[PDB]
Amino acid sequence: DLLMAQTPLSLPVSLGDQASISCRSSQSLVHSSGNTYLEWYLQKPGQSPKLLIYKISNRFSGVPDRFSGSGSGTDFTLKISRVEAEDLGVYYCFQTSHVPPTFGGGTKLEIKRADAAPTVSIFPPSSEQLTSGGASVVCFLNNFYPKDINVKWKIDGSERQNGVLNSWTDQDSKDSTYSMSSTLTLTKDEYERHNSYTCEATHKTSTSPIVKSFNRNEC
Amino acid sequence: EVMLVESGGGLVKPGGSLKLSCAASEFTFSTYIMSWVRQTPEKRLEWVATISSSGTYTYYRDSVKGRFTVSRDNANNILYLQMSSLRSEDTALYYCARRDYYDGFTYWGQGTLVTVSAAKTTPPSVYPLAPGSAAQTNSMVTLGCLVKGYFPEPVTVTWNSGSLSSGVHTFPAVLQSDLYTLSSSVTVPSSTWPSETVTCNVAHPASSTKVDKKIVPRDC
Ligand SMILES: O=C(O)CCCC(=O)OC[C@@H](NC(=O)C(Cl)Cl)[C@H](OP(=O)(O)Cc1ccc(NC(=O)C(F)(F)F)cc1)c1ccc([N+](=O)[O-])cc1
Repeated sequence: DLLMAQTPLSLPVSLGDQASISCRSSQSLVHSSGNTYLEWYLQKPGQSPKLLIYKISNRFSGVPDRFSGSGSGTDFTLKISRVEAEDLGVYYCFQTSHVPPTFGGGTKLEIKRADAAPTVSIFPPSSEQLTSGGASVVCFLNNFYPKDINVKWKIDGSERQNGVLNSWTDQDSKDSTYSMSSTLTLTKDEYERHNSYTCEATHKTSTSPIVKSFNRNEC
Repeated sequence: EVMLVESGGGLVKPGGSLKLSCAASEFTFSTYIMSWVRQTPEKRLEWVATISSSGTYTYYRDSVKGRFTVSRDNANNILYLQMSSLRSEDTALYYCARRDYYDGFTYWGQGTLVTVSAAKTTPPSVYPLAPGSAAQTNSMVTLGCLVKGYFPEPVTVTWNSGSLSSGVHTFPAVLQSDLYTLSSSVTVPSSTWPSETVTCNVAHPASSTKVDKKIVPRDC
């Protein structure tokens, strides 16, 4: 029934610039009291959510004065005025003017830093994993920006799309980069029928793929 | 500081019951409205339940009504959430929060994980990830640990018992076929490996396992 819609899903912003986040409810958040119980929470990577703003615009104790809240009726905005690295995470609006209390779906604040290309490392299956009858081929792509990246695997030249799972860390507050793992999971038997394994990373930082490769028979 | 510590989350079969608890300290617990809020595996936040300071009034999200009961022990400063007829939608991290009336969820615990599934608890297999022969870069070597085939979440990964912190990335687990897998990477100077040991320590509290995998050069 009552929806809390946030835009955008993701918001890149430079340190020092102002970020603005919107929360639009489907009905008026004016409670029967005449007050409006719209709150804003931030979730830092690996942390619990924490309160920023209550009653539209009031800051919780200890919240930096750079965070501010505004709006009325159905439209609310959280502004962060001179963004710092530690401000990254997911920001959620929340309403308790009308049962049932409801959160927004969240907006990621992303720190916009200089483009950085990934450092790519490839890893054959370990001897012990093979000893157990499985085979995962692992590629790490570390310390890159922006987040968007496509990883192609090739096995003896045949592009391979099935068996490949990609996982990303949250953005690192220390350097504003992302890292990702791309894992190709095969049966030992399939793995042992092929010799050349390659993970290829296409990122806007280069025209050419960053390719890391091994031959099953080398080392 | 005000503190809130959840207990009791873990793996429960569909249709089952579990009761979470939350120990409160450093504030007058019995003065305050208290709440449970959950975060789904996809990171959506859902309010679950609220209980008034005295316990007289209780409130629930529609999807949990009749199945969950929020309660509190004001003598011993504990908030509870009894859960029954558990379903897969109920899989989430459960936070207890202090609710300062209309001034917000001011304090939150770290959360306790609940997993509703028919699958069996399975400890991880931990596999080393060491570089090829010669292609070990040779000034900065990246190593890793593949943590494969465990259930339920979570696992804790450290390197050299936490001593090795810098240059570490531990990737979120992905669930497939009722088993989770994750990897962790660490980059270290050549002077430090393999001539000094690098070990990934992997803890899986659900199976009470704790495994320390040393990364050693490939036999080549
Ligand atoms: O309970 C009474 O006193 C009689 C009922 C009407 C009343 O005067 O109080 C309504 C008020 N309830 C209470 O204060 C009880 Cl906790 Cl004693 C109210 O209840 P209602 O307006 O009847 C329905 C309602 C239910 C849940 C919430 N919000 C939450 O539970 C929140 F998500 F915010 F935590 C808000 C309103 C309300 C206000 C604030 C909060 N809260 O969590 O901060 C909860 C409840």
